[PDB]
Amino acid sequence: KETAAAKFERQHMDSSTSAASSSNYCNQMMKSRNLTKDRCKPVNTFVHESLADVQAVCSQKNVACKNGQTNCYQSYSTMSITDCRETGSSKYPNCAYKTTQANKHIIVACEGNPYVPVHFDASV
Repeated sequence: KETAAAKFERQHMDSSTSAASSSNYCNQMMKSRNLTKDRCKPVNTFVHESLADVQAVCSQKNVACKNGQTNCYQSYSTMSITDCRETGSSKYPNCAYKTTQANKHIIVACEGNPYVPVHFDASV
């Protein structure tokens, strides 16, 4: 199995690099993280901050989740993130992505005991 928390780390945490290393980044990462195993996941965001920093967002600004739930939190500071988005040549099993770096606030849904990030909601 894999807990919601471990799953979030797998799909969204990349503390090794401070930014989107290169145009090749998303292609390597989406595959490496097993995000292109059952289909090409259309979009995915990686956060280049420490695990502790991202978990701390659960005690930050409480905001509404896109699905209407109220367990979402927005970071007070901007964080380094990389957006991975499908290219047109993208054809399963040959998934292709466009790597895009930016500094934005992240919004994550948190749950459990301890209270940790379980889902990436949005970035603003």
